[PDB]
Order: sequence, then structure tokens, then C-alpha cells
Amino acid sequence: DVITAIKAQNAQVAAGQLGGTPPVKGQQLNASIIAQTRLTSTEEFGKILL
Amino acid sequence: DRPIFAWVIAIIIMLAGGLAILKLPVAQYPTIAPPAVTISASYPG
Repeated sequence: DVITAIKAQNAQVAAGQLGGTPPVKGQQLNASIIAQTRLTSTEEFGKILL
Repeated sequence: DRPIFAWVIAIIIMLAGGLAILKLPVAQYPTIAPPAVTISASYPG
């Protein structure tokens, strides 16, 4: 349960982007999306919900 | 110094360079570039 909770919360996932790559003609902006980021410190690791 | 011997030495130097010109097609350069070994990975999204 400890291990399973780590890779579920301490993870670097990759989501697509706004305005993708095959876009809708008239799209003004193209920006990437950030979801979950890899944890940095000991306090952040002390806050994993089991 | 007689001629007939030398006029054959020229033929050796003629045919040796004439066979060395068969490096056709000869490239423009001479490799200058300090070797470039590239690693590439793609993580989509």
C-alpha cells in the first residue's frame, strides 16, 4: 500500500496540448498542459494520502 | 643518361595517377567536423 501510493502520487505524467496538432482552422493559441509533477522535498513526501 | 628508360618511367607515373583519378566521383570536401554522435528519444504528449 505504501509503494502503490508512491508511484500514484509521486509521478511525472504527460498530457497533450491546447490547439493540438491537427487543429480547427481559426485556432489562435497553442500551449502545453501540465498535470502531475515529480515531488521535490521531504515535506511533500510526508503528505502522500494512504 | 639515355632516353628510352625515362620515357617509360613517365608512363608508370602516367598510368598510376591515371588509375588514381578513377576515384570518380570525388567529393568536394575533406571531413572537417569533430565527430557528432546523437541520441534521440520521443515521449509523445
